[PDB]
Amino acid sequence: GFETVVPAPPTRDDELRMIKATEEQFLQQPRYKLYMNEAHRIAKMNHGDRHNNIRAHFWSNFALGLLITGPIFIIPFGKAFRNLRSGVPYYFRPKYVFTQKNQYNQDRNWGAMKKQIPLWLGLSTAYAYWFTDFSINDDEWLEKGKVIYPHQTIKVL
Amino acid sequence: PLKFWWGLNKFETIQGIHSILGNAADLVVSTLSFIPGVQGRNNASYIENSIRVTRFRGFD
Amino acid sequence: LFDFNPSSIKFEKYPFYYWINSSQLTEFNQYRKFVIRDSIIYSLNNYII
Amino acid sequence: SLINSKRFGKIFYYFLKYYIYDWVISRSVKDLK
Amino acid sequence: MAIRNFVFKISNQIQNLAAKRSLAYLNQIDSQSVPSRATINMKDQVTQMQREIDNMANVIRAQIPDEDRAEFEILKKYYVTGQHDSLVDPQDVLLQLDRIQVLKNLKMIELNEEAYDPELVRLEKLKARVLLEEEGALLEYAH
Amino acid sequence: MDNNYHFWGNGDRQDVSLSYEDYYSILDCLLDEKLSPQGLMKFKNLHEVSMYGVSYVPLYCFPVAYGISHMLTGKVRRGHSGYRNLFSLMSVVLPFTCWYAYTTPIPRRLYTEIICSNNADGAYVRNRIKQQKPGIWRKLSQQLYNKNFRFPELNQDLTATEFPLDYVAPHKF
Amino acid sequence: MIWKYLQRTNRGNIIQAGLQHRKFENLPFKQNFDNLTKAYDLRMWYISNSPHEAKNLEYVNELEALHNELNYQNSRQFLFRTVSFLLGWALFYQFYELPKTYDWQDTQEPKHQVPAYGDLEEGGD
Amino acid sequence: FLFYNQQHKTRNGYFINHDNLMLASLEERKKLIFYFIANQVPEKLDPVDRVKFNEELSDNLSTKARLIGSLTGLIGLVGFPYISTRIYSRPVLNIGLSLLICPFLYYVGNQLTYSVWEPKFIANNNTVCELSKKYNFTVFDFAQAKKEAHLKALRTELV
Amino acid sequence: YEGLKYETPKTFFGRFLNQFNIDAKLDTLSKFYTYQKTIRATQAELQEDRKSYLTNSLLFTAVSWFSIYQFARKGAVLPVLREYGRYFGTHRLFRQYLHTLVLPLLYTEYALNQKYYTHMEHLWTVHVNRLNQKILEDPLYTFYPQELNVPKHNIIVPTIFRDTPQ
Amino acid sequence: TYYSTNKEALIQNFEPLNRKFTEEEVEQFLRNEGRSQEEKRNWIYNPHIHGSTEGEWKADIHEKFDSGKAPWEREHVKAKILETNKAKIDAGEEIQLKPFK
Amino acid sequence: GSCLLIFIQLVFSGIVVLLLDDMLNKGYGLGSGISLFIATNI
Repeated sequence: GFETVVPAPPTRDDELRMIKATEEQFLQQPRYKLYMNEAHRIAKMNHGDRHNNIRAHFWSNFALGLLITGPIFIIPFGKAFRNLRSGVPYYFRPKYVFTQKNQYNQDRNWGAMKKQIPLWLGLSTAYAYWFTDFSINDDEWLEKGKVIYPHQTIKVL
Repeated sequence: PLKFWWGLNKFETIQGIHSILGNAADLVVSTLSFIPGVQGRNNASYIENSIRVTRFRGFD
Repeated sequence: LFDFNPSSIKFEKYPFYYWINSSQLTEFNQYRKFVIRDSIIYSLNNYII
Repeated sequence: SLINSKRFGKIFYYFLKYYIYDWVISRSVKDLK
Repeated sequence: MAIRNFVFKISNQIQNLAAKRSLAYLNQIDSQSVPSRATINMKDQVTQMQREIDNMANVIRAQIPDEDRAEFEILKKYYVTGQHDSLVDPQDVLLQLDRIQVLKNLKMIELNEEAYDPELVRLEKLKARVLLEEEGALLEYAH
Repeated sequence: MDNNYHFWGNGDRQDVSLSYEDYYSILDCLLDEKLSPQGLMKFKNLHEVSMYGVSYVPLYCFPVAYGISHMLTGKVRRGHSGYRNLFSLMSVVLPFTCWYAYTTPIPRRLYTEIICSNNADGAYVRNRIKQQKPGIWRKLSQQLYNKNFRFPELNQDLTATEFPLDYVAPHKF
Repeated sequence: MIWKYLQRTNRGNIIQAGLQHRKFENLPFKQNFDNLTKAYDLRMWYISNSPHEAKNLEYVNELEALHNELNYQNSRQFLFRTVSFLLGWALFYQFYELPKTYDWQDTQEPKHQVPAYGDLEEGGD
Repeated sequence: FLFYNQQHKTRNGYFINHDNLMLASLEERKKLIFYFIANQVPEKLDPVDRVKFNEELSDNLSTKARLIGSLTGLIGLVGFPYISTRIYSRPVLNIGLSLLICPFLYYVGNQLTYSVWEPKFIANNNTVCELSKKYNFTVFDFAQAKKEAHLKALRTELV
Repeated sequence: YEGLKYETPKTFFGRFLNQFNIDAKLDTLSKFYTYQKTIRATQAELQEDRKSYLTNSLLFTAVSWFSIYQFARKGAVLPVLREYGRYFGTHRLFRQYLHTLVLPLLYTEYALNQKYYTHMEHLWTVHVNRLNQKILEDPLYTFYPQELNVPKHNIIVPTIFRDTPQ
Repeated sequence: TYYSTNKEALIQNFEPLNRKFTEEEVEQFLRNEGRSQEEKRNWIYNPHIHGSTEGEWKADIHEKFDSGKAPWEREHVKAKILETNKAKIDAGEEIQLKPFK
Repeated sequence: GSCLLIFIQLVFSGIVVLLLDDMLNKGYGLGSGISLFIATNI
């Protein structure tokens, strides 16, 4: 935990170079990114970028998960609603509303969907969290919260 | 030329074949350890296990 | 269910066996005022010889 | 005991015994070299 | 005795199930005669497979040159039943293939090769190669 | 296998396994003044991971408690009509399943770093558990020795000139 | 290729399932919960899919009778299982060695047990 | 792959890296580092030590592997004629079959005898232990030797 | 004490032969480190476990013998063993009595050895290590009797209070 | 032509280190954690932990860290290299000081 | 990318790997052309 040499207070030329670097770094902020002017702003922005990156990957995997969880799990799961454990084909057991299941397999298909759509989404979310990588934004010791100043990013003259 | 089966080592099936043969030979040696002059196989040594299990690790 | 499981057998007859007092085997990093406790432990272990 | 001695020397090919000795025994101390 | 009776009840049910599995196709006890059809279905598949192989050969028998047909047949036969029979010699199958190849080359000689001395040389060599009545010393003196 | 093996709240099979009850008891016998800023960071990361985990454990155990409560009522599913018996049996059985889960050790990289680190923080934690939590350290010493960890604080220490402070359970040398 | 087993839906997922005849062939010689449930399911499925009102009303009466009998069987199951559960609970806590070695710091509040602000709680300065 | 030669990747301790050293004891780490350096970068040793290590390795791993591969290749030559009849001989075909079988069996036998005897040679050899104590290499020496070995392999591929 | 090394047996036969020295080893420890807390606790626990297991085995033997005698008086002999032996022709009743007396004792001895074999191996290894290092001093957790302890000096006189010059 | 030139440069100008790292070099490597990147380290002299005198210690520190001079470029280190590896010096092998980069 | 991690697994640094990684890519591509040229001839 040593220390570095502290330079003497900057002259007017160094102050002007610092101001130029700060204003140039100010000009680079996209107008659709609403981060206020503060010490941690740049750091936050960096964090945000990484977060957004992760987000994209996640959603891709989520979509992919849905595909991979379509025919492999949920459809074979829906194979279990054809018959009851007694061998008699599926029939409607009404809870409170005695809905008229006049269409062909309205009862069986609706029960299968009620127990399949949540399963589909849950398995897709599990796939997305299992396969996407959060490593770029992970900071075990929280060392990436250090303040980065705009004039330190850009070198002028 | 003649030496390309060595390059065939990248396939996991070939590595598994080599592992099976090596473990079988280790069993043969261990059962024959009563004869003087053969060291045998020791399972309490880190070096032997590390050499066995990391031979194909990181292959490129 | 299907692997090594630590045993729960212990010494269940010797009095105050698990009132362990400070020594080089415990590095003396305990609560400061536990020194009194140590004395008590010492005395107790001299009562049961 | 008697059966084991007969089977070990007769059923197995003579080359395997040559192979086993050659493979176990080191090059320097090998008789045939 | 109760344990033995329970074990025998389990054994009786197991044996009934085992006989049902291995003899369901004979009887119509099962509704709609399902399992029987299954076994019949299997036979169909098996038959189809064999027929398929034969049909493939027919296709190849119509696209190879006429000189090669016999050779293919030999190979075809060895792929069907020759390999599985331990009394058939692959060495003799190869020898027969070599003889047929020599005969094919001899026929190729008769395609107007127009080589005066090589015609006689190759004819004598092929006659003595397949062990005909012609002697090797005959062509040796001819040379 | 997983793409997040770097995560501190994650772990593999052969990591140090501590149940939540053991973790809280271990926390009950430590002081933050005796730990370096890195050890405090490890403990804080473990704290957030473990607060989420203790929140989530009843959710994990709910399917098993639901099934057992259903099987206690009988072989009739009176959904929306057997809710009273189902949830009384649930309020009884779900605590039992959560008891089994919370007494079940789970492996974690933070568990294996806090206990098995070779710096001063690891020695401090090991000795503190050894003296203030003799039973927890008995189980933990058995587990660590089984995992090819060689520390002076272990009861199974064949290089020591001082007698063990507890009963050494049988194990394969 | 991929569409054959990814887009071409299976036959079973579309048509109505048929009766599983394997589960009605060898039935035990008992009026147990399994047989009563099979009869109830058969009649309920029939009245759910049959245009014949006479058989439907006969099956309605028989379904009410089966509902009563299945309630009786479930009462027996509930009694046996819950009594076994309660007895096992009591026996477990009878044989279990309850840990009484928990920390007692929560009961002790030395600032409140002996009021640290004594003689100052009443306004005095 | 076919483009490059990979017989050196899984032989003579080329596969040793820092993971083999992190879990090893101090003495075991020294032995492993010395073995890797001696097999891959012999220039770091005195010439007499190089000769001693080559002699100790040859009669145990290198020449033994060569002999085992030769024997296993001879196993694949029970009949050299292979396909052969009175009507026609197949010299080129038999030569091709030999060049396809014997190198394969040689490779299998060599890899086997390296997979069996190399760990025991590293862990149970007196010459290796004595020379490791004599040299006492460090982790920096191992890192430099790893770089040098990779660069030498690259140079050999280039030439 | 001269440098001999004690190695725990690794062979199954060696371990089986060595498990009969357990009690003997403890005696030696009880004569080297009599007041060591771990040695005393091991002695107390081994004694109480021996007493409990012996009482349980004797109760099992008494119940078994009582049952065999009472049921054999009515001709109900449990068909556990062969009737008239094989070599000496002893009867099933006698062999059942012998087994119900002996096998519980063998199981008790096996369980007692299983519990304390590793513990006694660790204790003896520590003893041998501190003998090899020529450490004849008493161990850490040694609590002497009253006659061997040092009395605590009660008379502590605080120093005279004097004003600080600064 | 970049590949050909780089291959020629590598083949011509690459040799193995040919020596074991000396004690001084290893100690310098272990102390290279004291090097600071992008900003010079403020070296403070404590006579009870560094010894010598302030001027001599600061000169040695400037030689070791600030100047950028490598351990193998020090005269005493070179002498140690040429002494501890004289067996390789014999039989016509020349020791390489700076590892290839 | 993958080669960068592979060569950093061996003792190396990110900057040095790129110089070494480029040579192997150039060498492998040259062999691929040689294999492609051989296929055209035969």
